[PDB]
Amino acid sequence: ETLNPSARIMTFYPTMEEFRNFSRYIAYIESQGAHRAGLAKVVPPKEWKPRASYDDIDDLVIPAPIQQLVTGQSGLFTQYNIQKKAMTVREFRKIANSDKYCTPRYSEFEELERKYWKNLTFNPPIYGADVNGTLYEKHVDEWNIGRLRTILDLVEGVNTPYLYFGMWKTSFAWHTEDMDLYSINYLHFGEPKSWYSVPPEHGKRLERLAKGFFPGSAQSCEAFLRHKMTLISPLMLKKYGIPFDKVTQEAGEFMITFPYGYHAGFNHGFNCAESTNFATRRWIEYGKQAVLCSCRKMVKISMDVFVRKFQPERYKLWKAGKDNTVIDHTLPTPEAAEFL
Ligand SMILES: [Zn+2]
Ligand SMILES: [Zn+2]
Repeated sequence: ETLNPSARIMTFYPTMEEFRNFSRYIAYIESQGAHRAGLAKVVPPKEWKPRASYDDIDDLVIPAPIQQLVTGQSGLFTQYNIQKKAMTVREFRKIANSDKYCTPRYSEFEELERKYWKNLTFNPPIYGADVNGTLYEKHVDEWNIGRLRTILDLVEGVNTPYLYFGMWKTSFAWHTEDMDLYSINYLHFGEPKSWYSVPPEHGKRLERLAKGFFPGSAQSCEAFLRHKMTLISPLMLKKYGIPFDKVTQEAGEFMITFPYGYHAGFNHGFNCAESTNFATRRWIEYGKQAVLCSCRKMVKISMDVFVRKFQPERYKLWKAGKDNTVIDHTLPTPEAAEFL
């Protein structure tokens, strides 16, 4: 409650010594209340690089590029995907940097943000999303998205790294992570990626708003936002009193999403991001209480293993369906104890 009361997006600058232990740093940023915003930025030490050069990836295959068709008006939009045939990074880059798809000329972000919400339904861009793989070198032990060594490893999908090749106007709709997990996003290179976040304590208010605007979608599926098709502009969130914050992620910076932190955003132009999910001991309760997509046959993790290992006291009580536990969104992870 006292740590980060404003629930604003916090930016962190760890030293090389702070940065070497990933799981410890997550506990540290939570003791600082970063989780309250639902999104945090981590700028790594200048000496740190996950790869020496991004020169040898032209022939990397993007198995399923998606053309994003957006329909909507007055801040409310639905994004439909059209899967295209496999393309390489070289071909994707040519299309991203071409006169048809390149970033418009602008001065400040506010102008580019305006151009985004004004033009998101025109000239459908291509998103080189959900590419199985990593751009990290094998010797990189610090913050390796391919091997974070968190408690989520107990599961083995959701623990594997994904690549996202963006172009101007490519977007990610309002959503929380699968099983309401944490996510790590590293911007390898290229143009920025802008982000919007709703604090987890206000997450239910966003759902409430989304249900009112898409009632057909709300009846068919209780967790329709997990379809990742719903785009709601910041001006629409302001109109209906939803608290949110924005941040721009530049190349070489990490973004951390927290359990039940709703986020959306867009790519400024040609770029590449690496993403995976992870957990801490705080996530277990969110996983047990997560409202999952019913209509699609989706990412569902059996919580038994986590409850039997970290909550043995509550395991039989939870298996009977008696655990009436109410999640406190403001509370940091138990691992943060050393920083308090
Ligand atoms: Zn996400
Ligand atoms: Zn569904």
